[PDB]
Amino acid sequence: DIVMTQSQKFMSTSVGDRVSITCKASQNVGTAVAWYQKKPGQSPKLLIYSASNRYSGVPDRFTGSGSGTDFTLTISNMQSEDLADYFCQQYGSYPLTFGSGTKLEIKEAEAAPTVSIFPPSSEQLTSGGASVVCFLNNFYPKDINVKWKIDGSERQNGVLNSWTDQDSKDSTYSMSSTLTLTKDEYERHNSYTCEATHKTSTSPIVKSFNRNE
Amino acid sequence: GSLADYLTSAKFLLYLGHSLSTWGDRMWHFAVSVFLVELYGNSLLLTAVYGLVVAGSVLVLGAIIGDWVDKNARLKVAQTSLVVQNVSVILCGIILMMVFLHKHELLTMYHGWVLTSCYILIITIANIANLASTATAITIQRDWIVVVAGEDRSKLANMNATIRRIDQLTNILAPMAVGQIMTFGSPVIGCGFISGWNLVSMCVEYVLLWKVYQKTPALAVKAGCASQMAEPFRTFRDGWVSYYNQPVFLAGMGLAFLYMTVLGFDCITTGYAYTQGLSGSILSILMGASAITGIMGTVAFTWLRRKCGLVRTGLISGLAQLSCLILCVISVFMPGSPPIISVSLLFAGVIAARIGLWSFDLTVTQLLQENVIESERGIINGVQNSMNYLLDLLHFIMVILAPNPEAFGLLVLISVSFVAMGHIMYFRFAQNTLGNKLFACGPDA
Amino acid sequence: EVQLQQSGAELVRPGALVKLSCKASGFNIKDYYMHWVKERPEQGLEWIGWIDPENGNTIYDPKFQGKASITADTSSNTAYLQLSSLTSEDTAVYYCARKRGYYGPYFDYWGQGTTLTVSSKTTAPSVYPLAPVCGDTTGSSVTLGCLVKGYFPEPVTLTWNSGSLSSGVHTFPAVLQSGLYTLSSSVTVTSSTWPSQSITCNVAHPASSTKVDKKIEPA
Ligand SMILES: [Co+2]
Repeated sequence: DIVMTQSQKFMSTSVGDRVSITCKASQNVGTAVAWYQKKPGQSPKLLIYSASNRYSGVPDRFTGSGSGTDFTLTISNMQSEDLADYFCQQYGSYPLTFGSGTKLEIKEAEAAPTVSIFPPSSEQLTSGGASVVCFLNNFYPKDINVKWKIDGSERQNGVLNSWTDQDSKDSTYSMSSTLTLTKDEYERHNSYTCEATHKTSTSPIVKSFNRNE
Repeated sequence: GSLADYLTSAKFLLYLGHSLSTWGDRMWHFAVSVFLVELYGNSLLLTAVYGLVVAGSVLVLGAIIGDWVDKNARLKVAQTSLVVQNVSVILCGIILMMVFLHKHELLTMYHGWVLTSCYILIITIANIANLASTATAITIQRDWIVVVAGEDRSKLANMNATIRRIDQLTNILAPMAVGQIMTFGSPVIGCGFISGWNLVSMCVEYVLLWKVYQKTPALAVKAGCASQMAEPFRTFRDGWVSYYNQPVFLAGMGLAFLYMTVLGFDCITTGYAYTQGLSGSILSILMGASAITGIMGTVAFTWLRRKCGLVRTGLISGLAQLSCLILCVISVFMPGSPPIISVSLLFAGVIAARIGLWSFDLTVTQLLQENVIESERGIINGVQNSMNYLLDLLHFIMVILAPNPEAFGLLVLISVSFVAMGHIMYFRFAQNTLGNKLFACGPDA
Repeated sequence: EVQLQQSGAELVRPGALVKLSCKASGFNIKDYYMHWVKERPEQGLEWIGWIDPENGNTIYDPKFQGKASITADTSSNTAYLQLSSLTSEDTAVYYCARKRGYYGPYFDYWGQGTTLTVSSKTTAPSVYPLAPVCGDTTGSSVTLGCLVKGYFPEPVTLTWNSGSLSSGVHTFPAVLQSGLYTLSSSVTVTSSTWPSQSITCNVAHPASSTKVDKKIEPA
């Protein structure tokens, strides 16, 4: 079949700058590429068809170009209403294939995480369940590594990390990493620390909580 | 009540205009054929040269004509093309009048300088008329028909079938009427009738096109030395690359390849029939049978589209035509020319090939109509016409190279082969649209 | 105004039969090709197949061949998608699309989308609030968080300090573990009033009517 690959998955941009999204084909599709834009929680919309023709109603800032294998969609002046997911679809041959999609997010100055580790809950402990949760409050770059050291051991089992979306007001991200263990597992330890590694500083920021305390 | 509404509707006016245009065109073609066969004798070389000229001119100017149709208003393009075609036919009729009046004089005026001048002038006027007719066909049968039909594929198929039936009936009728006019009187009266009919038809079709444009309000909306010749070459290149990049490229390719044939009934096949000792009444009834089978092919296409689908209808039509062509292939190896069995089998194969070919042509033209963006209809249709007449040019060249009856059978085989190729190519297209569900018609169960 | 409406909020047990509808208003399905598209969460867009309501010819993608079945009814002007042999990988969002021809340039109008989730058990949320106050040094920023665990087949809403609503509360997306869901909401807008003024978080689960409010207590 025809495999459509979009290189970038997250494109960081600012308001008022040109944005270029690329789409590559496995074979020669010709000029049969259609670009769709979709906001989160809504049906996909129509922007460009035949890789050059703009649909009736789309603003003029969207321009499609390319042919053969390489295609590109360009926005002349980015606005706050253009932050969505864009994908390319071919119709040269069946079965129809869609692109992976590219999400556009705004740019902001780099910030360091405000880590905070909470001890296991007393109510949960009385219910035979231990959950150690550490929350990183604000940090611009999405990529941030979380290492959980229990009794001086880098445990990489049973840890789930959930990251929020880009805040509209502050343009900052938040993360929460939770490690689940039995009451005996929590008891059989002495040092519990969580270390966040981000691009803000080379030295990871470590927050700890003694088991005895 | 209902009859007045039907006679007032856009479809009937479009049918009337097309019928008048095709009747006039067929009359003029028969007049030119009579002029060629009588004044210069029954020469295949001159007819082949005329076909070569028209085919090459359309091949070169197809992209330009398509782009011009695409980048202009719908009413203006159609009216201009109709006026140009009718004026050209009127002028050709007057020139043929003056040539026919001085028959003996022009046959002895000189060694042939004036005769060749008349020939080249007639050829140029006919070329202009054919270009105008191609422009009219592109702007009407590909643009206006779709807009009038709207979001209804059954209506579009019915209109295409009715157009095909009108073309077949006028092809079988108008030459006979104009020939009877010529034989009861003189060729000069025939040319006068051609000229007067074309003028009156010009006026009537102008009014009818205005009425059709008024009745359909959706036709007013449209969505879009070396320095002098820089832009036509760019248009030609862009149109051809756009046609090559279109996903319906294979279907149009096969339809163009289908024109590479001698197994028709307006070709040297009639000459071969005459050389085999067949009277004119047999030829007339065979032409009538060909028209009947064309109508049968149209109705079969409509039913097959309704019941099975477009691609499967094309496949069935191709299989039928291939069976007819292999019947002809069996015919050519039978005793006869390198005694009636050979010609009988050949003619039966030709007629059944006609019905199959008409079904396939309707399928392909509907596919091109409904799967092309309205901002590139004219250029793609023009490139399709250019390829069709390129194959016709190749056919004329082949006929020139082998004129003798003895090799004619060999020629037949070549035609058959090309037909197969076209269908094979269409088969690939079918795969790209259907995959492994090729031989399954009807709802899934 | 051309519109396409679909059913929604489908919850099904593994290995069952699922039917989705797509009703069209403003046009006739007979003159168009009706396509179905699947979107797995945090994944790409995948193509199921298409149907022609005029005659019933249906063509599918190779992957969704023995699993999906597309039907249509012209009198009611509605397309139908049938899903059989459901598995946990099939929880997704399904869209109904309109196409002009075989190789039509674009999908002009789409449907709202139907959310299909396949799962096993239902349960009620368990709220286990916990705010660290052990070994604290700076009281200028008290980040108190509440974790809700064991939410069964439902989305929960956590309102922290409803008396004084603040924008400093971030609710992380819920994640799936052991067939249930877990979520956590953390508010750091306590500043200096948090150590003394009581802050309570209330978790509400509409599917079980378990609206429980717990106040974060000092450690
Ligand atoms: Co003609």
